[PDB]
Amino acid sequence: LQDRLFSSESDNSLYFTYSGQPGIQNLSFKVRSGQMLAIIGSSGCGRASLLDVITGRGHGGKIKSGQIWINGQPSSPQLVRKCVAHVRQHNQLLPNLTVRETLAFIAQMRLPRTFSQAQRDKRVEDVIAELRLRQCADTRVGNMYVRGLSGGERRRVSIGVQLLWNPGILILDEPTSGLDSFTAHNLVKTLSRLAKGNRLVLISLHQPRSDIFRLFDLVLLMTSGTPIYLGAAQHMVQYFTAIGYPCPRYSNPADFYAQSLAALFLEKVRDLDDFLWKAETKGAVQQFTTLIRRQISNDFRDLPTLLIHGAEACLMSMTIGFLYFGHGSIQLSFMDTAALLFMIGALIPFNVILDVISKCYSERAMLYYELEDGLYTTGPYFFAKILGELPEHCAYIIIYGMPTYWLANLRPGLQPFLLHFLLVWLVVFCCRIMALAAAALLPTFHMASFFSNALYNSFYLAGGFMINLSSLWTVPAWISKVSFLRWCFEGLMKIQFSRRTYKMPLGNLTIAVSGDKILSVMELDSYPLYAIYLIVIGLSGGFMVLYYVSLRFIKQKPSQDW
Amino acid sequence: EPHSLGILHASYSRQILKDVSLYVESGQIMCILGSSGSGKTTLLDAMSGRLGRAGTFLGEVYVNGRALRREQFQDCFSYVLQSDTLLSSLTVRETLHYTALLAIRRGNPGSFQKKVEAVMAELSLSHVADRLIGNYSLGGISTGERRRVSIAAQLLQDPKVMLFDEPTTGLDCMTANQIVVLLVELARRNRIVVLTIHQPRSELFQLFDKIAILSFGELIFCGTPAEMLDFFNDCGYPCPEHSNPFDFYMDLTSVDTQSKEREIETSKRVQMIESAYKKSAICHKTLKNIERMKHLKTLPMVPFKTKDSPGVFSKLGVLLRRVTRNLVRNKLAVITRLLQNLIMGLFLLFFVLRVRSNVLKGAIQDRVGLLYQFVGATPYTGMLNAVNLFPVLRAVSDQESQDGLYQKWQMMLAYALHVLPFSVVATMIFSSVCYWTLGLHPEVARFGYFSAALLAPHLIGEFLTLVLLGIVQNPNIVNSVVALLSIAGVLVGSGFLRNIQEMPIPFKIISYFTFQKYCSEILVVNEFYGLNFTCAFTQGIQFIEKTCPGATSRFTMNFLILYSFIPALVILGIVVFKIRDHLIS
Repeated sequence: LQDRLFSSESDNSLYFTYSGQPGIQNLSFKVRSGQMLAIIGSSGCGRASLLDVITGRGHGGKIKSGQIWINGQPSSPQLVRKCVAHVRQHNQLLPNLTVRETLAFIAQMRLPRTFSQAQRDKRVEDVIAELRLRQCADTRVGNMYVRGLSGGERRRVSIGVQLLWNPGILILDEPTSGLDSFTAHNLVKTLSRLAKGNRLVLISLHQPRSDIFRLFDLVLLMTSGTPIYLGAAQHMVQYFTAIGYPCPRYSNPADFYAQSLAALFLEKVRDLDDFLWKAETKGAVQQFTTLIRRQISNDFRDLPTLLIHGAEACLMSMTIGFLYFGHGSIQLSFMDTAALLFMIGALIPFNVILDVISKCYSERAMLYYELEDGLYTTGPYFFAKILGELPEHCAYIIIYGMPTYWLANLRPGLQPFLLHFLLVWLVVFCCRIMALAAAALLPTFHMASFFSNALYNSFYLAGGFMINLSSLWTVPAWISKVSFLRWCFEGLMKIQFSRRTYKMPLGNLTIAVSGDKILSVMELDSYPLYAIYLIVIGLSGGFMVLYYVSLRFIKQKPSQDW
Repeated sequence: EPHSLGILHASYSRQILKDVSLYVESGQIMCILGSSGSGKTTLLDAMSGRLGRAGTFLGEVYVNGRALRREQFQDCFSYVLQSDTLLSSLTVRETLHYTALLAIRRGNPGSFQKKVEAVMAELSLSHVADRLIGNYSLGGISTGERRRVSIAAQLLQDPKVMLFDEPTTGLDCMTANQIVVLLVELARRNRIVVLTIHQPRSELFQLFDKIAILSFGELIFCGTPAEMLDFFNDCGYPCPEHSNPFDFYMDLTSVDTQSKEREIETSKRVQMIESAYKKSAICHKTLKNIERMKHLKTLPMVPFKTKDSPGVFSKLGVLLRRVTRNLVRNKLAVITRLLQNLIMGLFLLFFVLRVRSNVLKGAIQDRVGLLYQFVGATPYTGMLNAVNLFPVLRAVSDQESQDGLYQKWQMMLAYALHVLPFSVVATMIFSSVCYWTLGLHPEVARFGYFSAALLAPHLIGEFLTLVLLGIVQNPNIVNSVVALLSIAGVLVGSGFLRNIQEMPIPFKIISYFTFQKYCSEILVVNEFYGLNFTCAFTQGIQFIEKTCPGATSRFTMNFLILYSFIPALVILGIVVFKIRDHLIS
């Protein structure tokens, strides 16, 4: 097995006193910038929890007893995210980027403004080559659905994501799980390699089996929230020869599980040792760009989704259009032409909602980004995504909004077209934000995708066409003023079909004389040509603020749903 | 009392299983460990008859005198899957009562349960017998215990030869062992037991009559643990203490590919280790024993597994009683079936208020929208119903039918059959409340019609969604699509939004193919037969004509057609499901 080491830097280590949590019982630690400690506890002893407790992030029900100390200080959720690197079982790497990229792009956010570019570039490689991601270098990462990349490698990459501050501590949750024993060795030995540097390494392996066992430096074996005992690889074999060991394996015993003045001196001494233990020890803008670059890159190198969305919109436009086809014998019936103008607005929601809820919700990444500290929300991500979609969203709109217009023969030339389009734009865009807000604040794809479809089914009724508007409770009467679906319709209607423009409404033989009067007769002259843009861009505001809040104050956490 | 289960030179196709051969007697246990490359699972599945594919199955299996024939496997084996999904809102004794009552025709629905008791008490679960089975999260049947029940269902068949896939996997220190035990006990009760075990402990190595290794569908060692601990050292490479004998042996047994170097080298090793006891005395011996059983006729001299599980006509009747039982003992669910439809009508009622009819200001236009929404929601409620409830039943039909209990459609029929009551109440709840509050021509009869006109769509949604849920297997897609369907539908297929008669060529054709049309053109006529609005238009017919002129007269029929769809959909369903048993292996 080939080569030794290209990274390492120093310093911190780790320290404990009598813990307890609903599941834990009186721990005490040796953890020293160079040892690797494998926690080899039973199946769910607060074991996969343990590391998360040590970070501060506790599932179980908050700690009962204890004290936690790092290198030479207390513990703190604000502290840990500056010292310690955590590697989960969960991977959250963007499908369509190369290893080199997925590193560089985090490097640019975690390495300080002061660093040179050559520094970032060389640091990336200085990681890649210590983890021997030799020929993964410029190959895409996410096996998720390109299925063009190894797992054994993938893990090492999501580890690498964390080694870009060459952190003195390193905590890995069950890293082997999934890999083949063949490779497990070759990973855990790389973890040991890392460890030989001035890295402190923490592992948790519930079914480690013998072979991986042999590779442990330090071991901690616990059954259901008590430590059976701490010790090195070899020593354990012997130490439980206070109660006599067997033929099979090292985890068998896991299954089997001041006073005298003499001691008083030892009590003192450990204290004395103990002092010695510590004694030896003793920018947004920039972020923002990065985010949109990475976010936009992947999303653009995703073709499959991208073709669909185009199709997904395209076809609606096609049909809507044909269905109200404005040329040929049949003539658009002002009765009907309103309908279209409403529909073109309050149809696409029922796709787009699900379209963008789907994405935001299939992002948990951001949680781990929040907690790990990659991104703010001050000038940072709230802007990250809202702009990130935009270019897609423009095509998405244009593909959906132009053809309909022509098919259904709306007012000629140009000016109207663009006022039309431009509104559809702000309507749909308002709607995207609405979704984002809905999604970020609620807590489940299904849930957000309810709140949304209720909030939408509630706006279409308010919309002019399907219910005539004027005649209403105050409760809609007020709401209608807030309904982007309605404003779309009045807008389009005002721009298209009335205004100082003139029409020929007609049945059977007719081709009659009429004008703006029509809209005055319809309750819709109420607000003017150009007000409406402002109303919807304002509406946007409301949702935008709901998104900025829901993000800034409220977590998004993982859901299994879609 | 010695039972005979052997295999000679068995193989499979793209040729994943190669000239394997193995001997077992009743009361023994078989432990198959398969490299991540495996092959193991594939075989175990194969033998239970799960499929018979493009490619082939070489060899033959010798079971207690005679050879097995491909057409009898499922008869003379029993199968326990990698998981054990069970209907989350019943009791153990009920799920078992239904599996049993379905599997066999004998004494009575009272005595059946008594048989059940022997199984529950033989498996030591009598003590939870009559509790909420639960999902692990909902109800608290033990995540260990549930596994147990799954086994129970196979024992109602009274097999003496049992096949268990990965059955330790997905458990804990305590529980795993507890389950393993029970396997072995079954072996104590004069049975044959076969296992495919992924990651077990070092403790359990020593609990197995016969342990045997597969690599890339190629057979290697088979025998007593002691026998392995010897004969593998006959091949060389003794496994030290502090190595996990059970696990270590496998590491050597499988080639793998961290490089071309590690790769080629190892494959040679596993080849040599294979040939080593491909030749060896023991591998002769084991073979001879499978040659022994034909050669001898001895006391057991028999195979065995169940008799008559008949009347298909009768069979699903049970499935219904089960399903209705499920769906009823689930407060969560029921409430919605009945109620949401109403929610629709309230939610509208709240915006629309009552039908202003005095003026024309808010007269036809408020109603058009109303009917529209009903016709384009009452199928939505259908799928909302289906997509949410059905998958469990669908997938349970899947895992169940494979063991051989009821053909895939049986179930889909059943679901489809029970909804009737619920949906039909829903429609009434909805209608009774809303129709009058909105007060759109209220003579009871014409209410009566309006309540039949909106029952159909609310089923059509259900059964369409159903059909699709047999073809498409990822519900949340089905629930997007069916929406798009059942919305698009209304746009083209009720006059309302584009005066159907007036619309351009092709759509016109489409419309005639949608239930929507043949529903709307009811509701419009039913609710306008004749009325008088204050003021464009004036009368009730003058609108009827504008949108759907041939409706007035055709009404009588329209119903005929509107209800026409719902037999079709379900009939089609049957076919989709009848088909679908081939689709997923």
